[PDB]
Amino acid sequence: MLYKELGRTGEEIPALGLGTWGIGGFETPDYSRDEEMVELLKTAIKMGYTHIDTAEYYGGGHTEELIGKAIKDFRREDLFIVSKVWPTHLRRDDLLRSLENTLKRLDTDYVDLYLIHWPNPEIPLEETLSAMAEGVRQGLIRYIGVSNFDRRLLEEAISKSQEPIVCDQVKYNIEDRDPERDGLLEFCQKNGVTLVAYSPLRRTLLSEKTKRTLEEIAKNHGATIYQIMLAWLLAKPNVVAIPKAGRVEHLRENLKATEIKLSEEEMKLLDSLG
Ligand SMILES: NC(=O)c1ccc[n+]([C@@H]2O[C@H](COP(=O)([O-])OP(=O)(O)OC[C@H]3O[C@@H](n4cnc5c(N)ncnc54)[C@H](OP(=O)(O)O)[C@@H]3O)[C@@H](O)[C@H]2O)c1
Ligand SMILES: [Cl-]
Ligand SMILES: [Cl-]
Repeated sequence: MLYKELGRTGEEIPALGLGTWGIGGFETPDYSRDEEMVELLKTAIKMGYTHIDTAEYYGGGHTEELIGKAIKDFRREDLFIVSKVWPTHLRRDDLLRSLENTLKRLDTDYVDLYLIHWPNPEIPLEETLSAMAEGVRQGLIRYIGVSNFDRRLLEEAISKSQEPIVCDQVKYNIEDRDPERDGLLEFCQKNGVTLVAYSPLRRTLLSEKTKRTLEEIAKNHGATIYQIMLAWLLAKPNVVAIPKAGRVEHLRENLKATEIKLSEEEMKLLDSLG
């Protein structure tokens, strides 16, 4: 498991997180596979996936309840648990209520990282960030960040926040280059913000031409095209990745990707696919 520093915190986190979207349902709760999902989370954690990415929205809250059971087999302080507040809850009272309920479902006293899940232009960012700072001051949150914020909105959040914005969680993979084109990655790299890439395998939806290039590189490394997609992200300063892995084979495979060393020419070829 590769580690990288979170923001400028002097703290290192696993550079692969465990994405939990789908676990225990999608937009609504799914109870039908609870024991199997808890077992999957424990296995991921024991394998070294101690960075866990979830949200109050996941499974209508049930994802957090499944995570809450799974973590009971481990030392809370060994885990880096990330949760997120949905855009309808960014006013002060709703945000603190959401946080508290997230802590009840996770059955834990704090989250390591709390994110604005999506921006809501109707709710002033200063109100939202002050509410989050109240959570930090009460010991409910160790660090705060944002998600789905473009560069300009990240700059605005940094200007309105009493607490450091340690990360921005955005879609980034071998075909989705919005963070590059926006200056967001470069901004993060120069300002001590960790860019957390979600859908880093693009949910396995690639084109034929990307495929041809990934296949040559994977062959040379004895790897799958998905391992190369992850190695590519992880080779970039300030980039951490949150793949969803719902099976043990994928959890093992994705962990091995943290050992791939791409050459400079490989990086250049891969950069050029977008
Ligand atoms: N901030 C946000 O708004 C936001 C938005 C979307 C997602 N996220 C977070 O980021 C996570 C990742 O996003 P994502 O699930 O959309 O995309 P992803 O991780 O790129 O795609 C997951 C898909 O790839 C498969 N997979 C994983 N490892 C694989 C491997 N080695 N080979 C082949 N397939 C593999 C999974 O299959 P199996 O499950 O069958 O292994 C699953 O179908 C989410 O769980 C969530 O925590 C955040
Ligand atoms: Cl939305
Ligand atoms: Cl994974």
